[PDB]
Amino acid sequence: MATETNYPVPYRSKLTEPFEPGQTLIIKGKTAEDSVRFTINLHNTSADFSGNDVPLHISVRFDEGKIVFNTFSKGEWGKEERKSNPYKKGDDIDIRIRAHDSKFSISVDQKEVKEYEHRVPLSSVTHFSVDGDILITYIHWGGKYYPVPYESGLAGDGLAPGKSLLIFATPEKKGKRFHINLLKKNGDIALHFNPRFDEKAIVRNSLISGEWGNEEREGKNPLEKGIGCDLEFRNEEYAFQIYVDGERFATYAHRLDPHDINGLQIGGDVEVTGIQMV
Repeated sequence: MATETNYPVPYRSKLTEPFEPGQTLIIKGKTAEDSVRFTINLHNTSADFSGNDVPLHISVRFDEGKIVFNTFSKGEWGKEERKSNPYKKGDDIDIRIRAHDSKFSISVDQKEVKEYEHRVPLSSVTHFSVDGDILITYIHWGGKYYPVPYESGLAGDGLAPGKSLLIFATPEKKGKRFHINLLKKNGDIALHFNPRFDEKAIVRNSLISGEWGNEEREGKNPLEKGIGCDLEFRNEEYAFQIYVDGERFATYAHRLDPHDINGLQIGGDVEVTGIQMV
């Protein structure tokens, strides 16, 4: 009888619109030493049909040590496709499903481990459910195919104090570095976040009147080439709180007045899959 606070299993959710290419479904949670398996299903039937048509069925098994993928259509399960389960009976799981026009790309712990070709229409995916021996801690879907270099304004309030900008990205396998700029109307950059793999460091700096300031670097640099990451920039009272994959990576004293930060740029050797302002 886990706390209904988190996502109670069985967890049944309905998408706003059908799952589109470029969108990602993220499922995070915890398992116990007694968990045998849990499932993730991309369902159909807006009329709520528990087990009607299932474009993609994911079964991670600690008893079999494998992750199973299959499709249910025309009232029948099809042929299974298997992959090794980086298992870990007990401890956190991070599974992400990204839709593309010819298949689903599934990543475990932000590492691409499976390409599942569509067998039935992706557009039939109108729901998703999670069940089994798992304690769901986080679920989220969205994103799109973001072109990089990327550049856009931020809604209206922009990244104002008390708000946080979440960016899901994947540094390129053969990339050297990439950057993210949080700018102001005149072109000044309140925050330049520049992961440089060749320097094994993440450079943070500000561009004021065309002149770069003092470089703040050195730190864990928890990023890895080819491995997806969750970047979060929380604009607080005295400084930006920079989170990387759940943990605070650094703090950056405001050098420019917060407020009016409504410019965003992303460049370098990186793939961007999600951007949300909370």
